Amino acid sequence: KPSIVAKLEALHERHEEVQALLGDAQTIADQERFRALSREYAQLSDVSRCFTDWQQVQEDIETAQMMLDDPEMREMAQDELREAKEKSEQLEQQLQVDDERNAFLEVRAGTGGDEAALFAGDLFRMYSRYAEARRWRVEIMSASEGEHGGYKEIIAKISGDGVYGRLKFESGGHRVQRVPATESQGRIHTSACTVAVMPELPDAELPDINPADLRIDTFRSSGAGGQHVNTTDSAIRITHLPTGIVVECQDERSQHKNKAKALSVLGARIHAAEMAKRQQAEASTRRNLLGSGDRSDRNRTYNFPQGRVTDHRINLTLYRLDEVMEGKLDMLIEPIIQEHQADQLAALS
RNA sequence: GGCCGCAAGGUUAAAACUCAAAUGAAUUGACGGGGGCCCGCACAAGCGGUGGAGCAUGUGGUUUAAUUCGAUGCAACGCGAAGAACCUUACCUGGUCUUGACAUCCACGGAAGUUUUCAGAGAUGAGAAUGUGCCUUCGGGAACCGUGAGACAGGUGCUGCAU
RNA sequence: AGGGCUACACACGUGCUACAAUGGCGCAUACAAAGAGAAGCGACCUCGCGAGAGCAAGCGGACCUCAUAAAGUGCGUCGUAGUCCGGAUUGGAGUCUGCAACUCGACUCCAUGAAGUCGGAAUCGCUAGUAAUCGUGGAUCAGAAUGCCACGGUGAAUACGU
RNA sequence: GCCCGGAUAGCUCAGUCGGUAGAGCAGGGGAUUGAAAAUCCCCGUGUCCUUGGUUCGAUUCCGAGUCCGGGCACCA
RNA sequence: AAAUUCUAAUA
RNA sequence: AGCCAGGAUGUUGGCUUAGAAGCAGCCAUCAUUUAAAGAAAGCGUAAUAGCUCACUGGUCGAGUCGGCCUGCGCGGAAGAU
RNA sequence: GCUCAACGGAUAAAAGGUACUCCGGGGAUAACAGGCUGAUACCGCCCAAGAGUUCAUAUCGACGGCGGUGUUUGGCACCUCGAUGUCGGCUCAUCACAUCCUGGGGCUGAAGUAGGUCCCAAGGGUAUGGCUGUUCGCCAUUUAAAGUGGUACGCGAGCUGG
Ligand SMILES: [Mg+2]
Ligand SMILES: [Mg+2]
Ligand SMILES: [Mg+2]
Ligand SMILES: [Mg+2]
Ligand SMILES: [Mg+2]
Ligand SMILES: [Mg+2]
Ligand SMILES: [Mg+2]
Ligand SMILES: [Mg+2]
Ligand SMILES: [Mg+2]
Ligand SMILES: [Mg+2]
Ligand SMILES: [Mg+2]
Ligand SMILES: [Mg+2]
Ligand SMILES: [Mg+2]
Ligand SMILES: [Mg+2]
Ligand SMILES: [Mg+2]
Ligand SMILES: [Mg+2]
Ligand SMILES: [Mg+2]
Ligand SMILES: [Mg+2]
Ligand SMILES: [Mg+2]
Ligand SMILES: [Mg+2]
Ligand SMILES: [Mg+2]
Ligand SMILES: [Mg+2]
Ligand SMILES: [Mg+2]
Ligand SMILES: [Mg+2]
Ligand SMILES: [Mg+2]
Ligand SMILES: [Mg+2]
Ligand SMILES: [Mg+2]
Ligand SMILES: [Mg+2]
Ligand SMILES: [Mg+2]
Ligand SMILES: [Mg+2]
Ligand SMILES: [Mg+2]
Ligand SMILES: [Mg+2]
Ligand SMILES: [Mg+2]
Ligand SMILES: [Mg+2]
Ligand SMILES: [Mg+2]
Ligand SMILES: [Mg+2]
Ligand SMILES: [Mg+2]
Ligand SMILES: [Mg+2]
Ligand SMILES: [Mg+2]
Ligand SMILES: [Mg+2]
Ligand SMILES: [Mg+2]
Ligand SMILES: [Mg+2]
Ligand SMILES: [Mg+2]
Ligand SMILES: [Mg+2]
Ligand SMILES: [Mg+2]
Ligand SMILES: [Mg+2]
Ligand SMILES: [Mg+2]
Ligand SMILES: [Mg+2]
Ligand SMILES: [Mg+2]
Ligand SMILES: [Mg+2]
Ligand SMILES: [Mg+2]
Ligand SMILES: [Mg+2]
Ligand SMILES: [Mg+2]
Ligand SMILES: [Mg+2]
Ligand SMILES: [Mg+2]
Ligand SMILES: [Mg+2]
Ligand SMILES: [Mg+2]
Ligand SMILES: [Mg+2]
Ligand SMILES: [Mg+2]
Repeated sequence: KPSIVAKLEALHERHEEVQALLGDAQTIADQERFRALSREYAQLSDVSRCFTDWQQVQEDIETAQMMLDDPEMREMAQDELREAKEKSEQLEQQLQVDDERNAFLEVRAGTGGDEAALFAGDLFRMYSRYAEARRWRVEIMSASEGEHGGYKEIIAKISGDGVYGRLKFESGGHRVQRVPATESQGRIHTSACTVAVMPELPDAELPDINPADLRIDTFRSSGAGGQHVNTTDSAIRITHLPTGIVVECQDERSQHKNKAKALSVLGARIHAAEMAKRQQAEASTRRNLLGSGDRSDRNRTYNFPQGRVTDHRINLTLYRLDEVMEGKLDMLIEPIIQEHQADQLAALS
């Protein structure tokens, strides 16, 4: 019980705050809200109270800054550190009131041709170095070589802890402006690469052939069989009530063989049905976050002539391009989160 | 669509849409697996090497806190470097300073120097003796030291595709 | 202040030393040019197996010092062996410069004695005192060249031709 | 359901007659090229489908299984 | 006797 | 078994969380006063609250409450002239 | 001197079609229907992990267990081979109840209107068309509802003949 006392101290306000709100009889007219308060617990009250506490403390911290001729170093440092600490604490306690599994990383060439492939190789090397200096694992699922340099198209899987929550922001277009290595003259060229980041989902399968949701019809066959065929129920038809799929078999002389093989055909025919839907959902997701590598839609730019890297989503410009290219891209992704979760403080209604 | 033909097809003959040009002759080069005439250790004739081995040295890649920066077809790679244990040093870890290590300006107190001790990895900090004189209308100015404030100094930071 | 630029599964360029008898070793003994030197070059003598130590003349130099050239010639031995070829790596004991040789200097002595038996596809330099081979000096610099820049000794083969 | 055949390198395929596994393409390095192919030189392959047994010893011989290809499933 | 190719920003 | 009375004390518990306060699920179950009362067996609540039950007193006042071995019966037990 | 291995060995020497078929026999032996059985099928019940905010039993019921019926597919080969005409439709029916509608009740997570599930009840009632030879099924539009089964899977000395 290292920090259970903080939980009890939080308990000791809603322990009687909740009473006048459970029976206030303003949030009960609609059916959903009563059980929302019952199950979703006590988010609104304690979160608003903790927001007010944060606002008061931040108001306290701002003051006491216009003073000179005194050793204002360590007390100012500790005051701003407490400001940032409470800021992060309230940030998390209000964002929470997840998705931190493994990831798939795909990069492929956009405008440029061979130069795009070379930049794809460079970009993949950057991501691999970043993963390597995190005790993560990279495994090459698929590769398509680019005759001159790197990869037309590379798919890898990155394994670790909390991988997705860091790399989900790299999906989009990346623009590179530089003098290509495949170019006789000395011309600057602008080209692009396209990146997609996917979460790793569970892939369970269920044989939904539970007899409680089947209907079997037994009847006569048709064709030439003599007198035994007329007076016998050798033809089977199975229909699946949920999915509405019907399979009929009368190929053999025996009802049992017909029922068995028609049941197998029904199983295969139903399994393909959800395989196709899963494939199409995944393809639509990829097409939506992937983009058309076209140097006009892009998330960031790398300018090698001026040694500059810029992120257009947050309008940030650093002049540390070679550190970026050496797998130290955390400085490009830490501020992004701060902007992203800067929306989460507003998203409360 | 019409006419002609056994057929293959012939003859008559548009529109939407799209581009800002398409084209002719001649001029100067460059190029040709076009033609002539020449040259160069360029081939041919020779002699000795390199590619294999061990070591010296530079580069790429990989590693690292850093492995400083630049040259990188011929025309970069015993190159800048005619010489990295400290220094050089521009890189890394850690410890320190803020008109300041290097200059001019203003004011204040001080010959400059020379010996020490203590603490510290050192930078640095604290104390004590030591001498306080030199051209100077005895107005002192002046060599050089500490402190105080800002005009500033400082940059081996970026662009050789601004020079 | 300390560390790093000297890292090391790997690949490339430029060099040095060899794989031996036109040689290795031992003894004896002839023939150069060019250059540097005052916080410098340092003789003679004594000590040390040696790297060096001590004392100490001469020299701002056609005068003193570095500083005995080597390949070469005479005699002996080895007799085709991974060897009396080769000298990498490692262990022990030291010298010098420098405040300071652990990372990371050079040299000396004792011990050790690796790959290597003339090098695939490919590729380079040289037309005469030149290629090939043997020594000597200088700048940088307290110390630290197999690199760079210079100097001499011995001394070829070949060019029908385009 | 019955009968026959097959499972060998990253991919398509040879081969054992009980002690020992190959070929083409692909792969790694180096050459040539201003550079990429074509070309040239050097180099590495696998628990011979799974499982039980006989045997000194099983890819091989003998039972069962899984998957794959083929032929049959007729008289009413 | 052989013998392929050189994207996209200086004009 | 009836018929009357009591049927208590700090545990809004810390234990899981706003809630588990006797009563959804997670450890524990001491102690006090008493003739007696369980850190709660049940109902009932969102926590509540309350209503019971165990235990102990009072009238009545004669038997009473469960298992084991066996004999015979009951349900489970719906079809086509 | 025989894998005369069909191993008491038919000849030294030998494969198929018949829906164009024919004869002698068999219910000693199959296909339709009856019979016995009940693996399969359909219908009930037992225990209660769980799901249902709480809560096993309003409504469902995991892993397992116990029965009924004689509608399906079968197993057997007891009747019929000196003949028991076989699918669907038409006409005409009759019975069981495991009840589709109407009637009467209990419990509901039953406010009312509408539902869920179970108990009693067999009096009467319980569609027309498109497609297909269809039984089965899908579709259109109705109805209080368009029940489930037995009767040689009723019914050709009553019709038809897809
Ligand atoms: Mg037939
Ligand atoms: Mg025409
Ligand atoms: Mg014709
Ligand atoms: Mg023209
Ligand atoms: Mg023209
Ligand atoms: Mg020409
Ligand atoms: Mg020409
Ligand atoms: Mg030649
Ligand atoms: Mg070599
Ligand atoms: Mg470098
Ligand atoms: Mg440059
Ligand atoms: Mg050179
Ligand atoms: Mg240094
Ligand atoms: Mg230029
Ligand atoms: Mg440039
Ligand atoms: Mg210039
Ligand atoms: Mg230093
Ligand atoms: Mg270096
Ligand atoms: Mg001189
Ligand atoms: Mg030899
Ligand atoms: Mg030897
Ligand atoms: Mg020797
Ligand atoms: Mg020795
Ligand atoms: Mg010449
Ligand atoms: Mg010479
Ligand atoms: Mg290769
Ligand atoms: Mg050709
Ligand atoms: Mg092409
Ligand atoms: Mg072009
Ligand atoms: Mg009974
Ligand atoms: Mg009984
Ligand atoms: Mg009857
Ligand atoms: Mg016989
Ligand atoms: Mg016999
Ligand atoms: Mg016999
Ligand atoms: Mg029968
Ligand atoms: Mg539950
Ligand atoms: Mg029957
Ligand atoms: Mg019979
Ligand atoms: Mg029989
Ligand atoms: Mg019989
Ligand atoms: Mg019998
Ligand atoms: Mg009969
Ligand atoms: Mg008869
Ligand atoms: Mg008969
Ligand atoms: Mg008769
Ligand atoms: Mg009857
Ligand atoms: Mg009934
Ligand atoms: Mg009824
Ligand atoms: Mg009812
Ligand atoms: Mg009836
Ligand atoms: Mg009736
Ligand atoms: Mg009746
Ligand atoms: Mg009646
Ligand atoms: Mg009546
Ligand atoms: Mg019927
Ligand atoms: Mg009938
Ligand atoms: Mg009759
Ligand atoms: Mg007919």
